[PDB]
Amino acid sequence: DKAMAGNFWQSSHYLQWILDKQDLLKERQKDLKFLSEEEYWKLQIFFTNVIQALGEHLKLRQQVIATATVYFKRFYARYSLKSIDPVLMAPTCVFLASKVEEFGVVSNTRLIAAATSVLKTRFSYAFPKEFPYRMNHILECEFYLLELMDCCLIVYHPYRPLLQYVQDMGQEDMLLPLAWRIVNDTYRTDLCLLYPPFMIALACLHVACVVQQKDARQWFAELSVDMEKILEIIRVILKLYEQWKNFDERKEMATILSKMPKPKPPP
Amino acid sequence: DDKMDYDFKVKLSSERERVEDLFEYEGCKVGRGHVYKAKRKDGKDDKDYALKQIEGTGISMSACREIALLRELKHPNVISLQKVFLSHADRKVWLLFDYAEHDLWHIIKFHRASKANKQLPRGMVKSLLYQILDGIHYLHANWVLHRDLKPANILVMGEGPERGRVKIADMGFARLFNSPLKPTFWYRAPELLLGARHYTKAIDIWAIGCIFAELLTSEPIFHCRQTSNPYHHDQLDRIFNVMGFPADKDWEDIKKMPEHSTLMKDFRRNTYTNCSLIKYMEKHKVKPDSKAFHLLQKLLTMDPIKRITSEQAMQDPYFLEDPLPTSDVFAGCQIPYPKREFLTEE
Ligand SMILES: C[C@H](O)c1c(Cl)cncc1-c1cnc2c(c1)CCCN2C(N)=O
Repeated sequence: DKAMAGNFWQSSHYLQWILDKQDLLKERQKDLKFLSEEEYWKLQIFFTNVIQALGEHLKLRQQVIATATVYFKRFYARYSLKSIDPVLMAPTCVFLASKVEEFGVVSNTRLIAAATSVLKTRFSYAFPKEFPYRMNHILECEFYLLELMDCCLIVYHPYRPLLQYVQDMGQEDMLLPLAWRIVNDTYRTDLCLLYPPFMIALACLHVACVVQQKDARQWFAELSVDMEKILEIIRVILKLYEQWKNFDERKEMATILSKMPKPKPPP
Repeated sequence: DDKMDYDFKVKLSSERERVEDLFEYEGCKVGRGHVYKAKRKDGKDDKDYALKQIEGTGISMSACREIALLRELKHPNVISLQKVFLSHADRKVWLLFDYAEHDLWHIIKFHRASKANKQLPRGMVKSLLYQILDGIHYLHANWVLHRDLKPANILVMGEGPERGRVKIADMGFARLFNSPLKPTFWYRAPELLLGARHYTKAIDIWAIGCIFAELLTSEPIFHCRQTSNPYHHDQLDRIFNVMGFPADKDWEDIKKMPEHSTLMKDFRRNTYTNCSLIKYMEKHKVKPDSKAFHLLQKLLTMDPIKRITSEQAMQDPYFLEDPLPTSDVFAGCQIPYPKREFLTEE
C-alpha cells in the first residue's frame, strides 16, 4: 500500500510523532520508580517480540507488524504501563494496524485465537495463565489507543527507503536480507520515535555493509544527509546487539513483569 | 475494563470532549448516504460545520481507512477533517468537517430544472473542472484513488472565507483488495463494465470527463435506467450510442477484458456507425472545434491507457483561453442556488 508514500514531510508522523528524547525520558520517570532503566528496555524488547509473534501467526506483512509496534510505543511513550495492561494493548495494536489495510481482514475469533495460541506456545515462560481477555476488551482498548494517538494511523517505516537505497547501490542480493533484518531489530529500541525512517534505513544499511565487509564509503559520501545523526543511530544499533547478547528474556521476563506497576482498581 | 487503571480511566473520562457538549445538531440532519449541519454551542464561531456520524458501531475497516487518510490529506480542493469524536458509551464515531453549502448534484439539478422553466455559466464550468482536477491530482499524486466520483461528491463552498471553492468529498476509502468486483452506473468507465479487477487513476478521470459533459449540457452524458456482476448491458449500450463502438485500434487490449466475449455476443459495431461524441455534443450546443470539447474528448477516451492524466488535463490550453478559471467558481456573483433544507422525516 503506497497511499501517502511521498508525504512524510507534511505527515502526522513527522509533525506530531517524532518526539524529543528528553520529553520521552521525563514521562518514563513515573515507570522508573518501579523498574530500572535496564528493566524498562527489556520489557520493550519483550513486547516487540510478542507483537512480532502475533503478526506472524496472523500472516500479516512486516509493515503491518511495524505499524502495530509503533502504536504500542506511542501509547506507552505517553502513559504508564499500569494504565492499560500491555498484554491487552499488544493484540489491540495488531488488530487496529491490520484494519488500516484493505487487503483482507482479521476476524474477531481469529484475533483472540491468535493471542491465546501465541502466548501459550511461544511465551509460556512469561505467562503461566491463559490469555484472559475477550473481544469486548480489545474493542474498548482500541478506543483508548485511537484517542491517545489523536487518530494518527498512517505510519512510515525504513523498509521502503531501504529498498530504494540498496537498489541504487546495485547490491540488493548481497545486502538487503541483512539490512532488512537489522531494520526489524531497530524496533527493539526507541529509534522509530526519534528519527525519520529514511535515516534509520541508512544506519541499518551502514551496519549491514560493515558486517559484510562491503566498502560503501563513496556511496554514503554521495548522499546529502546529516551523518552525525546517522552515527547516533548506528551507536544505538551497535548497543542493541550488546544488550541482546547480555539479555536472557526467557529467564528474566517473569520477574520483570512482576515489578510492573499494577492498575489501581475501582473503589 | 476492570484491569484498566481507575485513575487513568476517570481522568480521561473527565477530560474527553463529547460531540453533544460542543455542537448543536439535533433536528439538523441534512443527508444520509447521518450527516448534520451543526453550529458550535459556545457561539465563538457562528460558522456552520458538517458532522458525520459513521454508520455501524466501533471502528470498521472502512471507518479506519477513512480516518487514516483524512487525517493526513491536506489540500484546498479536498474536504478537510477538523476533528474526530469517539463516543465511548455507544461506541459511535463522529467526524467534523467544514460545511459546504452546495454541490454539483444540486447545482446541476437547478440548471436542468431552469431549462424546463423557459445554461450553466461557462466561466463557472471551467473553474469547477480546474478545481476538481487539482484536488484529484493531489489525491492521485499521493496514490489515493476516489473510486466513486460523481456530482454529489463535488462539494462547493458557500458564503464565507472559501466562497465558491470546490471540495472533493466522500472518497471510496475502503474497497476489499482494491477491487470493484467485491460488495448509479452513469460515471463508471467502460473497463469497469467489462470486468476490470482493480480501481485505477484512469477510472477516476473518466468520471471527471462525465461530470464535465454534464456541466456543459446539464444532462448526464451516459444517462441510463437503473447485482454482483460488473457487466451492465444497458449502460454499455448508452456509452456506444454516445461515443460510437470502439475500433480495434482505439482499444487494442479490449480483447483481454474478462467480459470481452460477452460484449461480442451482445453487440455489433454496425449498430453505432452514426454515433460519435462530436455528434452528441453538437446537439447540445458545444462546438467540436472548441478547446472545451477537445479536452472533454481526451478525458472520455475509451481505452484507459489512452486517457489523459489529471496533471496533463490541468495543462490543457482550455485553461489558458479566456475566461481564466477563478478561485471562487461564482466569480464574485450572487449565488442563486438554494441552501440545503433540514430533514424532519422518521
Ligand atoms: C459529509 C458530506 O460529505 C458533506 C461535508 Cl464533509 C461537508 N459539507 C457538506 C456535506 C454534504 C451534505 N449533504 C449532502 C452532500 C454533502 C452531498 C450531496 C447530498 N447531500 C444531501 N444532504 O443530500
